[PDB]
Amino acid sequence: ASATRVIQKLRNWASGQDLQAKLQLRYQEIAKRTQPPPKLPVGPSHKLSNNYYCTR
Amino acid sequence: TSFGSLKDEDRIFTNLYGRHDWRLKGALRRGDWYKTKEILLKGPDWILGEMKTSGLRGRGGAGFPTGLKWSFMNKPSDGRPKYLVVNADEGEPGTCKDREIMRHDPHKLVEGCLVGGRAMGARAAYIYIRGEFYNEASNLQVAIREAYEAGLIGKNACGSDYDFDVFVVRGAGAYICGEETALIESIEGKQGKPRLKPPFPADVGVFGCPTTVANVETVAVSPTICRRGGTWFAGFGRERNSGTKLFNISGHVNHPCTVEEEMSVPLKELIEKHAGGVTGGWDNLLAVIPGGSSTPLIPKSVCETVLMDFDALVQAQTGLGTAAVIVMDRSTDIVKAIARLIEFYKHESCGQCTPCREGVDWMNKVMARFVKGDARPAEIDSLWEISKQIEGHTICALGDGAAWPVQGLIRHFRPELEDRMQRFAQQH
Ligand SMILES: Cc1cc2nc3c(=O)[nH]c(=O)nc-3n(C[C@H](O)[C@H](O)[C@H](O)COP(=O)(O)O)c2cc1C
Ligand code: SF4
Repeated sequence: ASATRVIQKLRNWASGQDLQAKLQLRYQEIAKRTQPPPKLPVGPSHKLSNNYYCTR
Repeated sequence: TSFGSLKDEDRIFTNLYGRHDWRLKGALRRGDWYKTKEILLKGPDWILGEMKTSGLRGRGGAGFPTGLKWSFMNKPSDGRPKYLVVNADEGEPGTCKDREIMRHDPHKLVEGCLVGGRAMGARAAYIYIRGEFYNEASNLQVAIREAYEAGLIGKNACGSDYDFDVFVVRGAGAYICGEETALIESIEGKQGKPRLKPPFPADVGVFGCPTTVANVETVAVSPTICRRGGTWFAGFGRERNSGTKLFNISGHVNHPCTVEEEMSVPLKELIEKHAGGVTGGWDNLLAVIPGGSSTPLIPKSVCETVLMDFDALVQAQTGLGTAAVIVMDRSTDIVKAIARLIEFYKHESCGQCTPCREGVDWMNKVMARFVKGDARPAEIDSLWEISKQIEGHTICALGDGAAWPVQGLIRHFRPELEDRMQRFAQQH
């Protein structure tokens, strides 16, 4: 992206498509690292009653 | 009929309040030891048939027909002697009846032990009581001294050639010992721990010798039955619930009491007729415990209009036991009450059964949490499932005794617990 307008135009005329919109490299188009500590769910088997194994 | 409304001429356990003398003299006056000799002549089969005609049932715990319980043992002997045992123990909260029967009517108890031993071709009767009842064991031993010195007991029973013996025993302060088998084991000296049914004491048991067990009230009434006719007795009760009964009313009441009464009587009539009335006003009443800790509560909706008997309590989902009617009102933590009732068991469970030993404490801790609501609801259903796990998967009825109260508390008074929990959460 740091490149020049004329070179953008040239590469785009060559290819045929646009590139500044669908680059391959990654300029802050990602999800930040250092994500927050998460909390998780459990299954429908972590109850206290009517969970007798003989059923399942 | 509207049962109850009894006559103090038919009421049996006279001297209940000790207003008369409890010696051999006052006893003969009251009508003790009357033609016991003629009875010993008549022999066992007649006595058993009399009891069966009477249709009597048992007081201690569930109602097991005494006629059949004793026919189990009616049998020849093979060198193995045969013994009788009397469960004078009384620890079931709300029961103060056998103690009175003993300190105020011991001669009749001895008479009943003698009649039962004669019915079963016995040799002797071991009367096992607790340790705290030193005064009662003393009075009873004194009465036995008098009986021996007179001649109503021993080698020559009363004029016949029947050799019978009486022996007394004290425990050491336990409750489980009031169970048909660990009683025997404590007698023998082994720890107060039960056995497995089968085999049954009626064929194998104490000292490897056949024996029978009996409650003091049953043994004390059987002679009056035998000498009065049996049919007359049965006439004082419904088809199956035949007989009079002892009741112990305690708790939230103007005047707690011990009483004699008729079976299949309305609980409301019982409480409001004797006892001077329930405290604070009937409407303040919340629930009951008609059988001590061995039974679950019941709230107003059935405390009123109900009868009192093994059947019509079973129908009400409960039992009777010792007739230890506790009563409460709208001024107590039912949860704290029942939690202490369960800590009782957590302290007085012998321990050899895994579910007892490791579920009673589970229950105690979960109920101590319920006390303050520091929990969440579904623990309710968890506890209910634990109770249903324990019920039948044990040896002695104490498993059911520890489960039933919780089952009733949670079938009746769930919203109280739910509100306690939400309120505690509110308080953080
Ligand atoms: C755990 C337990 C404790 C008992 N405690 C007493 C007691 O303290 N006093 C009593 O009279 N019966 C007590 N019983 C009743 C007994 O079951 C009874 O003495 C005997 O087992 C049955 O005798 P019965 O059929 O003549 O009533 C207790 C029963 C159980 C299961
Ligand atoms: S159920 Fe409990 S009190 Fe009864 S014999 Fe088993 S461990 Fe002992």
